[PDB]
Amino acid sequence: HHHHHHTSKIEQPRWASKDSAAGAASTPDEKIVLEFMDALTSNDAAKLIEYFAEDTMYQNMPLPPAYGRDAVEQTLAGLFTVMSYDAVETFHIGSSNGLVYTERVDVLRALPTGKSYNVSVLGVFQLTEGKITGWRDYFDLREFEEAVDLPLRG
Amino acid sequence: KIEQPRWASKDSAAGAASTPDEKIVLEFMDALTSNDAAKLIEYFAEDTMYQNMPLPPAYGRDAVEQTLAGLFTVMSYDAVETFHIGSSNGLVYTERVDVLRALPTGKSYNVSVLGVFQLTEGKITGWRDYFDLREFEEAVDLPLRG
Ligand SMILES: [K+]
Ligand SMILES: [K+]
Ligand code: NI
Ligand code: NI
Repeated sequence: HHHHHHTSKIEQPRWASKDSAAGAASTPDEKIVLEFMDALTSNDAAKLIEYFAEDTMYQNMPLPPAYGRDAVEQTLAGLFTVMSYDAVETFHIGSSNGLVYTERVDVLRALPTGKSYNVSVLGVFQLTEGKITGWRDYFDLREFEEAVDLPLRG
Repeated sequence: KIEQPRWASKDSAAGAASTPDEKIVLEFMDALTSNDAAKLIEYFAEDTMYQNMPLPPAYGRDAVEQTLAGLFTVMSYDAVETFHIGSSNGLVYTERVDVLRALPTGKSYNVSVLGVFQLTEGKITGWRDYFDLREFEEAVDLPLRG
């Protein structure tokens, strides 16, 4: 057992829009996506899986994809077994052609080591009838694994 | 050739540029395969930035050009397929696959990338690409982060 290490503060990047509504939901899809982002810090796969359609998918791109609502919940619950969201900060959100995009920072804690890290993420959300039919998050896995001593690949 | 993943939107418009910022970004994408930092830097505003996120950022057009030239000394783009392009509030986003070849080993690899571009008056004031560096390094045997 390891004590909970220091949760680093979420800083506003130089390149982040200063006060514009680049961070605000402009469409109903974007508002859903922003609400999903708020739901992440609950660390509850039950709460999260309700946003998804049956025909959906989910992939953290350095890790294997999950296709289908059933595989998505297995993957979400799986990650919540070793990892926990402490904060999600969304700098830029936008949408075209049925896709939402979020440039954000995820503050994660690795349960087994007690350590914490701020992951720079760009993610894309596919919506249909108000439901998430795809979610892909792009980020560097090695820098996260090494910062919190939690290798996830394989 | 690059195969299209099953998760790609089947909306016929999601790959095409919809606004003029997006057309610029798509043309810049096409220009990446020139592997020419001095040519690529033309799309950038004076007050700009650039960061492949697993690597350090480059602030200012001059750093941006030198960072592109440094990368172009060990790798080259062979192809860039953009699956999705979208835009809001002056930022443009691209879900794409970059086929990158490592010059010291000759091996290539298909990198899954989601990029964001900030554009003012058709000038790139920001470019950030998100992707996993280690699987690329391992595939082509070219370390870039220690
Ligand atoms: K917005
Ligand atoms: K489009
Ligand atoms: Ni131990
Ligand atoms: Ni300890």
